Amino acid sequence: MADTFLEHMCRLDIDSPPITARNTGIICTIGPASRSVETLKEMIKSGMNVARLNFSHGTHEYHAETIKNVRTATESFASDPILYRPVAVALDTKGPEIRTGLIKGSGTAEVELKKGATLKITLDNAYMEKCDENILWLDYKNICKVVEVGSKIYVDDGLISLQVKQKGADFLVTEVENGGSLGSKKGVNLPGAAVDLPAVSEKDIQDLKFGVEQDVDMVFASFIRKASDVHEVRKVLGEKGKNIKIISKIENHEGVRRFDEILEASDGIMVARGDLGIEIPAEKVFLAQKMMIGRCNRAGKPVICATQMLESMIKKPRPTRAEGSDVANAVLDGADCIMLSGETAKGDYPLEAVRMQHLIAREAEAAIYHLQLFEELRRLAPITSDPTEATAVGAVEASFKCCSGAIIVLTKSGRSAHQVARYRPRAPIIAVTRNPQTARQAHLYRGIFPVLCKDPVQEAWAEDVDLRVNFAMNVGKARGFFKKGDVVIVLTGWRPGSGFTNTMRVVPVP
Amino acid sequence: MADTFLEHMCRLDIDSPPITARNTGIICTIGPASRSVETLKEMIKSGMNVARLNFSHGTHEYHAETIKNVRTATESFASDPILYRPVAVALDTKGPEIRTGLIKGSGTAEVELKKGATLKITLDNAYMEKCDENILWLDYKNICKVVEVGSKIYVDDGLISLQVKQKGADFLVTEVENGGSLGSKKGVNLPGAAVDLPAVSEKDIQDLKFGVEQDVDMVFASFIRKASDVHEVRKVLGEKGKNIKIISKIENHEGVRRFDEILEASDGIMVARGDLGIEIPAEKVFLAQKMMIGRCNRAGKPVICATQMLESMIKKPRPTRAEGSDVANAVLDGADCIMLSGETAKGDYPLEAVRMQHLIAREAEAAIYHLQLFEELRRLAPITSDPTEATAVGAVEASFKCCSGAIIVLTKSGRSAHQVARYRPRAPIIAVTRNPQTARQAHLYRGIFPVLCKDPVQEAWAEDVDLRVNFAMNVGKARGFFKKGDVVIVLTGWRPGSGFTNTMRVVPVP
Amino acid sequence: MADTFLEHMCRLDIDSPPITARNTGIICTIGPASRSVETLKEMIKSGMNVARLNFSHGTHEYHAETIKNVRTATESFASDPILYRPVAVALDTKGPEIRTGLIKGSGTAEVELKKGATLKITLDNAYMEKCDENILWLDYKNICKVVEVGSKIYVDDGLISLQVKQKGADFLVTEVENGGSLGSKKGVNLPGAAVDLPAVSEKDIQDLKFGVEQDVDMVFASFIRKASDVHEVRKVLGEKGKNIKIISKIENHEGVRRFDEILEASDGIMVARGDLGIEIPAEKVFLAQKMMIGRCNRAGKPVICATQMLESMIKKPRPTRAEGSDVANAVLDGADCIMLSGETAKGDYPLEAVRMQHLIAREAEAAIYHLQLFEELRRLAPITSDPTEATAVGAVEASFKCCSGAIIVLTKSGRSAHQVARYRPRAPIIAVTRNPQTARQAHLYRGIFPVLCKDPVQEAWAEDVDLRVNFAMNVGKARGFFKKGDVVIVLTGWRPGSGFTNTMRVVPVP
Amino acid sequence: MADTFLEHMCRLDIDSPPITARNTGIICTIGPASRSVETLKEMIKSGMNVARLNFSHGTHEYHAETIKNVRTATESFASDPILYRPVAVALDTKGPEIRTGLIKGSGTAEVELKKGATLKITLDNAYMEKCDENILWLDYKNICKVVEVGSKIYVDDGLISLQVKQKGADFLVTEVENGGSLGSKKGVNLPGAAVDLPAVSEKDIQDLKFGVEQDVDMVFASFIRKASDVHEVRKVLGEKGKNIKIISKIENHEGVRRFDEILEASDGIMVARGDLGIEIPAEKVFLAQKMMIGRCNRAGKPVICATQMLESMIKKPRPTRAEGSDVANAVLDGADCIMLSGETAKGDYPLEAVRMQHLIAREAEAAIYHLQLFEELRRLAPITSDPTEATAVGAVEASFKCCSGAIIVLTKSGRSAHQVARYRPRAPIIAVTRNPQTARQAHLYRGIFPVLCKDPVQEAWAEDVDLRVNFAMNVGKARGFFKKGDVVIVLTGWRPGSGFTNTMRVVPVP
Repeated sequence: MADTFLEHMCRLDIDSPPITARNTGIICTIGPASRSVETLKEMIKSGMNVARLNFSHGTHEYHAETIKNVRTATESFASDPILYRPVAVALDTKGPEIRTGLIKGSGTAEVELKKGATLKITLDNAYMEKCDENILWLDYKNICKVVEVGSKIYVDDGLISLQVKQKGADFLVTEVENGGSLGSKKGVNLPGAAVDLPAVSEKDIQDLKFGVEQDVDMVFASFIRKASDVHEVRKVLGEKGKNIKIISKIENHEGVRRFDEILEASDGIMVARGDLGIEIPAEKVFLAQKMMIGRCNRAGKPVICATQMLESMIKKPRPTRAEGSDVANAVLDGADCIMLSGETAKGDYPLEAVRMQHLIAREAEAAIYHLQLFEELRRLAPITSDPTEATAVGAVEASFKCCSGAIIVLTKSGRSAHQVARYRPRAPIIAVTRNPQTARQAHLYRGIFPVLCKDPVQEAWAEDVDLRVNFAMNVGKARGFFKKGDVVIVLTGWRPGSGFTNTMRVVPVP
Repeated sequence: MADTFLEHMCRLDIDSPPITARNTGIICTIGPASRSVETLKEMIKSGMNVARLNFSHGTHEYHAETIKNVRTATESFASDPILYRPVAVALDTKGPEIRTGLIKGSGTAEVELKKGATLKITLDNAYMEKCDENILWLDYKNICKVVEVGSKIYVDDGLISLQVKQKGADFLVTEVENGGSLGSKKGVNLPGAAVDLPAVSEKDIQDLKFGVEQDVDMVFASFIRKASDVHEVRKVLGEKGKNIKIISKIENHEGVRRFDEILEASDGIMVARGDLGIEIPAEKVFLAQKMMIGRCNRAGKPVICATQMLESMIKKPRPTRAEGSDVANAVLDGADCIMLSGETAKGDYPLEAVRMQHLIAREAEAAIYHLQLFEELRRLAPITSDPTEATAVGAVEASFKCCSGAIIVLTKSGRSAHQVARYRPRAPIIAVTRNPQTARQAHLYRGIFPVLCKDPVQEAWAEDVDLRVNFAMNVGKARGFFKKGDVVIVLTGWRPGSGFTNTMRVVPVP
Repeated sequence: MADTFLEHMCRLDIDSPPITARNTGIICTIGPASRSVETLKEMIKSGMNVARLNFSHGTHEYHAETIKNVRTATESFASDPILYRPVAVALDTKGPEIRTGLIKGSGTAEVELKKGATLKITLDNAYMEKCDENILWLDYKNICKVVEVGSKIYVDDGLISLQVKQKGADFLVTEVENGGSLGSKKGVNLPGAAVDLPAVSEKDIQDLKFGVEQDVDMVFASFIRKASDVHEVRKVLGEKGKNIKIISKIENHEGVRRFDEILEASDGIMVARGDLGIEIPAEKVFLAQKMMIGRCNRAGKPVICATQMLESMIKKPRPTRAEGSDVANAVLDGADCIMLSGETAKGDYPLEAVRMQHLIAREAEAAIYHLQLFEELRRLAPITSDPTEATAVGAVEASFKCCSGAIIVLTKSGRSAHQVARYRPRAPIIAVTRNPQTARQAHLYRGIFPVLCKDPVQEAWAEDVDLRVNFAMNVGKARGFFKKGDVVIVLTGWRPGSGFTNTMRVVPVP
Repeated sequence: MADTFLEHMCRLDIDSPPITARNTGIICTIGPASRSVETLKEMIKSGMNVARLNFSHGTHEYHAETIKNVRTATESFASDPILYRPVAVALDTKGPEIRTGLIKGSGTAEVELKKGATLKITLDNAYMEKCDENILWLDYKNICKVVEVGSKIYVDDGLISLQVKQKGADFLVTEVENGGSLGSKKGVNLPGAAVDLPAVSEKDIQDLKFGVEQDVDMVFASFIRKASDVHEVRKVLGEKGKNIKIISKIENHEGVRRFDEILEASDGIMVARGDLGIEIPAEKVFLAQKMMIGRCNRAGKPVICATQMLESMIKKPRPTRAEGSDVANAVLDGADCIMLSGETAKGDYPLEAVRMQHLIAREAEAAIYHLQLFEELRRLAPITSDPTEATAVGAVEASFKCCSGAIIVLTKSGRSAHQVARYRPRAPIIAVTRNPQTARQAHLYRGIFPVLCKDPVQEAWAEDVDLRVNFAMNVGKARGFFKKGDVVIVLTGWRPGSGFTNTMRVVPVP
């Protein structure tokens, strides 16, 4: 209601309650702490929309049992078809890696190195058994060609740094920049450097194949560097996983610099904030995050942002005081879902963490100046002749003017709800579908609430359409989005099929 | 396409053609020069939308023959039901008046008066036969109570002015401010003064009754001063002329000062620019005109503006050079129709004058910054729960985005087309009706093109609706507003009746 | 004070008085009706700022006596140095022309031609004595090369039109499009055609030389077609008339099409609306003015607009009712001065016409939405490092905030006042100069009020500056722009010379 | 340079360097870790502007030795008068408190209480020696009157919560809501409750007196609840500390609800984020912070925000990874200085923490859309007649247009620099003063860089002014804000004294 952003901030009140609807999606990692059909059932009630499986750890037998358990808890509530809530399954690839050899043969032995000490790095397979505080063997056979003189090298999550001093054929002579402890099989990161590793490793061709067979909703693709890498993943999923959404993880200088070509090839972005903060300096990661959420909002594409719980540095008191400034930040920046990794996989209090994500996410929607955003998105939209685009703009403007409580949209592929949601209307968008995969992927887009319809297809089509609209109005009242004698916008097509949405009706709630 | 008003003006090109559609209505007065079924037929082709009858002159027998002739020429073209054009009939009341008595008994005698000479004005009926250059008799019996000391009096269209010097009971002693010639039965105007004459004269109760019997489309009400005067006219039309549109003429200081209460009571305003320029000083009439067109645009109510042809003051060349700056001004100010009085009633070249109004009106729509106007009207619109208002805002926004070539609206009373037109969309608004009175009144609102449908009501209602939409698409292509494989917005209701408009479809032209 | 343009129009009141200051300049033509030192003295009091001399008529002896008389009336008021008002002298060239030969030898004989009749046009000098209703001789020797087949020709101010039928070497065979009367020595106009006549005629090289010798303030240059024509005039004025302002008259399709290159070469534009309306169709002249005033406002260059008095076409009443819609239009479009030709040269009531221009000009400044204009001009201004530009922007913004009643500027060439005036501040701009030519040219720019200072240059410079500021504050209070204990902005430089303005002080009026 | 906020975010680049100037102030707490003249000297170089002394701990003898040491390190650099940097001293009151009695007589004994157990709270002084797990003695004698039935009570930083069950005269019977350990002399907090404690305690009347004697720059006032409390502090400082800035700490529901009356009475606000998060729920503190920074920007008053360093909750790696999202947030919200408490008082690496605050603060100024802020502040500014206000608006607008590198302002009280800084110009504001207290307080306002001038007052005043301007231009070039042949705005008055600023000059850098 404010004319300015400064007025808007000045009128924030702490003695007023929020709405029931929570626009932002919640993604939880599943490990040993929460693999069980009783823990799962309880997180679904707390507000979990997506379950992420991390294919770094475990085998294919172990994961298949987590998927089975995720589906069992989901289907428990498929008895009251009004209060059923769909839940997606995603798959994080391990992704292409560079690793050191075994230290002193054993693998449990640790050799400590001091600042200044020059060491040689060798690519020859003789030294892969015995690495000492003078010779390190790396798995990467092309490191010499990608590295330059003056380039830095990080060993094990940026604990040890090496300055490149002398560049030679099949060997590198390096000064030591930081002191730490070298263990066996530790990961290597090469800042600045435009790495030449393949798009998919030999291991991930097997995991991408396992996911298509296990019928997953989306794939998180690690270490994306160019638009050709995204194209590679799409070939491996084949024509049998052609519906599976590819989300590109951005996690080095190069993928940041070449962002615009990746965005175009992908189905959505993830800003892997831990990973990005090893390669990029800490105070620059802050800016790179806002730039990527900004560009994803302007293109109408979903952007996941991977967060953490923080605590105070000086700790005298006993309580943990789980500080969720990190989470609230992203909601405000205009992220579509937020992710919690460790806190839900191996941590001690999983339910408590989902309940925190929820309560923060809900409250922080108050502080956005939604009006400025909404106008702004409508200006950078092109004139077209596509009937569907024009229906959507009509629906969104009607909805301001009558202060409607919901926009109902019938959809098969999800595409018609996606066009409405790119404007960020105030009103919740209910999508009514029969396709069960479409109801799952809908959690990626901010402000869409999917409802799946189970009923048998009626004889007359006009009569089928009127059944799915009514279903949607019951589910709306049950979940408390509007009551009787309110106004809703309803959006549909003229014939059966995908791509024919063209009608907008303004109706009273029965 | 310009961001500013200054850019907009700088990009005007004189080597580019205009569109075929002319948004502004054209009202012509009918007198002896153009009472004939051959002259009438020819003005209808030139672009005449309304025929005005002036009830100052003629009798009731004479006017009834003009109406008959207007209808005959109209119905001549009702053979090709696609190219038929409806034509309204309006009625200008004579309106309440003050007149002087006979000069020197004869009525043809003229007595000239010089500056300074004090004369008496008497209300007593003895002097009504013989008025001299010392005693004038006026018809108004309450002039003494409404006039003050220092008030001016205008005799015969502001030729002679009288300053009030001495105020007495039943007599006025007046200095002479301007010299001229006094004739017999000349009209009196009293600037500043809040006159007490009745709302309708004894003559106009008879004319308002004649018009209801003759089935006229709208009534022009003279000398409106307050919102009670408008209410009086509405009682005389009764409940048998309850559809007849009342347009209030504004023609004195008081009606200007009390504008906002009249606007609310009326169906539209007319800015009688000749009349207003006798009572108000010449350089103030300019401002009073813009203020009233402004307020009528903001309220969503039509405003007629009565204009003239001008010529150059110093005339050496033989051509008349009909200067239409007066006409172009009003189109730009945001008038809905323009009127031409004398040029069409008694003048020598009637067709030429209608062809001029048309050509000016068309061209001057180029110079309006339509974008600034359109945004501006949408901001000063209130949030409601009325389904119809929300349908209309939806239709208008859809129409920008797809660059549609027309908005088709089905209507009975005209009300649904009126709501769309209050936004001033770029696209022409086609109204499809069966009601023949509704198609006539549609000429008052800027940018609506009425089409009347003659076909018999089909059995199934859904099938009736689809017939009137198609009719509208043929008439659209014939008149050349869009071709095949263009996009149109269509706007309709869910059941038969008035007040149920709620649906908006975006369709390809068949 | 309004947020919108529609609110602004709705709040116009007819019961409120205007300010004393009149921003727009008034240019009067001087002929026989007003050549006299008594008529002149009286127009100077009425509000005449510039006296135009038309070098079509009269000789060099006759004009030199008008100039002498203009200066005598001016200097009459140079006794009270506070109430003195400076007055410019301008010079309208006759400009390059094409004329027909003598009809039937006599020159007073007239031959009438009917529609259809083919006539030959010959360039050979044998027929220049005897022109008949079959053979016309034209002065232009290159007409054959500039004209095309299908091109039209206008003879004597567009009375007769000729369609080109057959094109031959040294002869033209032409159909007759309009019928009229051919006289002797009538002017020829060639629409569309990119004419090849020289920039200055042999006569105007003599008049431009006479004006430099007579010390005129500005030259009006007729029939400008390209940026090379303007350069030609500048060479003829030499280096002795290098201060004289060149105003380019625009009066054909070509000068309109090539506008942007002329504007850059000129000191200001004149939109000769009579002349432009012979060559261009009547309803297009409307747009072409408007485009040119718009571009002149954006470039910060003055634009004169030449107007007329109009009267009603159907005239039954005795009063002339001098209709000044033409004049009010231009003030609103954003013209800097307005001109009146015939009404002041040969007409019967010269004083009455100057008093009309004044009263209209003053009143019509009420209806401009000055806020939208002002913001708009500030956005399309480039970042520079010029101290003077930054001083000016500072002065104008300070002046809003304190609601100052005047901006005082010391100037030698006029350039520092010109930079302030390009923003169109609300407050009057007083320019204080010693240069008498600078005080004269200041009437071209909208909103500058020049004051000339006659006092002897004081010894200490700082003390000189403080004398000219005070002079300016007396003249301001006398003319009633502000009273004692008001606030003014004062603008000056750090050293003597041109080009050093850099200081802005906010002072209380003493 | 962007038209929108969404464009602005999309154009953020991570391969571009920041400016040298850091707009936001840095406040450090001084304890045992950094009381030494060698540690102090080193933090001054790192970017410390204010040294805070916490009057909870220590005696008056101990603090007087910290002040002495702060001044010694400051004055070390007063040898090169160009590179000297002034440093303020502030004083945080302990503030009014409620405390429990001794547990079981000893004071080191702890009694643990379980959920459910009803305990009595007694105000009678018999039980103040022996408190058990049934009877607690509180210092507050009016708790019964301020508390209601259903009100909660927090004991020792919200470890234990008590629900009020039964309300009686001089006793409270309370359910236990949370279990913990009760110690001796633990602080009590009463949410919702409009507490009646005095404005200043008996201890703080002594500390406020010590600070006036020790010549401190500003006083931080704890537990402000109403505009009368601020008035009380102002009386105790007397008329000998009338220049000392009062900053009101906001730290309960009441002070938040009554914010607008406090702001008006104060010299600036501090948002004590730790303290506020005990009384208010965690997810509401987030909003209350943005509301208060918003209101302080709109009123032109400085707002300090007290922050912390955070670390990741799940910690497997060895590095601390000092997460400064908390700090970056506040800079973006539009805080004027940021504070670090523990990290600098008792922590192990003080220098490292100041270097972190600096590096974050600098970088996060990149992401603000400074243009939208700047326009926004100029719209909500009132028209006045104050010369100084108009000079300031002039200076700020000039400065955009010429892209100046600095605004130099001469000031005695600081007031003229404060008016410029309330607009938030892009260019740094250098304030040149002789008053040493004025140079210290200047660190509170965002974007002002004070320079103190030590030279002797010259004879001619005009010549004094020209010396202080030049000093300011040397100091500007040394610190690298502009080089030779750049442009600066300079702002000064017409006579000596406070309150006469009226002149603005645009000068080239010598």
